[PDB]
Amino acid sequence: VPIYVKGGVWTNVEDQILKAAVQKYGTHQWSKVASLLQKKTARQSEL
Amino acid sequence: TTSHRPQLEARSGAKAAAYTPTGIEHARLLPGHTTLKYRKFSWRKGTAFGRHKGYINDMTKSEYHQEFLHKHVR
Amino acid sequence: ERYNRLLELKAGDINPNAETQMARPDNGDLEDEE
Amino acid sequence: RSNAISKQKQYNGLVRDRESFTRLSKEDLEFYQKSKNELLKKEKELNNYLDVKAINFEKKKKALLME
RNA sequence: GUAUGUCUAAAGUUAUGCUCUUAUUUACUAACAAAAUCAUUGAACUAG
RNA sequence: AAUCUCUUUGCCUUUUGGCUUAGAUCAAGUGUAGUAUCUGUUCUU
Repeated sequence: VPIYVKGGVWTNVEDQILKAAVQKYGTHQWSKVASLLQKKTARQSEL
Repeated sequence: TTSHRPQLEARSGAKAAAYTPTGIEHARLLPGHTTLKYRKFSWRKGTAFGRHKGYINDMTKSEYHQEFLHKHVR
Repeated sequence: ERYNRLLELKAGDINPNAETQMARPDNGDLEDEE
Repeated sequence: RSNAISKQKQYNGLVRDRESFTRLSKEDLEFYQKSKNELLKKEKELNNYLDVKAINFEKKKKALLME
């Protein structure tokens, strides 16, 4: 099932995956970071 | 991947010095310049404003660069 | 936020500020999706 | 034709349903609210601690100013 | 579908809690697949 | 005067090996299959 508008509330699990992802990919690969999150976009992960 | 590497040292010409060469004739090595040269021996009062009332050694901030950017980016 | 507090949404709404909100805790049963 | 239309309608419905996480569930609104209301509880408690002694400040001031 | 790589195997004889049964979820991969509304027409076609 | 183990100091001893337009763009998919995987239930223990 497709997801055309992403977002919603940030859960703790998403924040923890984002932090682990940043520790690996740095802060200039937001698409690679967001790729680990199902409901958030690159720009939302950067924000 | 390790295939993408910086150069640790440049290849020395001493290696080629030991190789046995071939007889290829290169276009740029054909005869040319075969002889050496040698030296001898009221309308103006109604407005709110009016008269009635470098070089630096840094390309990215030189006026030349700024006017280049103003000219090519619009 | 501080300026507002110094001068003194709803179900089905879009939150424009979601990226600045506090994280929703993980309740002990993680959903299969997560 | 009626079948194919009804099934595209149902699958569109599933998509519209799947995107419901983008909105604030009542459980999200309540979760923020408690943080607001327990923040206001903290503010009340701290302010009560401050003014429960701020009124008595003058009585101790007089006692200390005696000697 | 390529580039490209690998294989091909006797004889032509060199002297001495933790799992299981099994019904699902999720991800990845598949030049596999002629899929019924929107006088019969995607149709042998796409590769760094 | 000679062992053994601690602790600090020193040594870092498997201790990020280039370049360009962050090199570029993408991350919506049916059936069946393949591989991994998940909950549960008995069973193993």
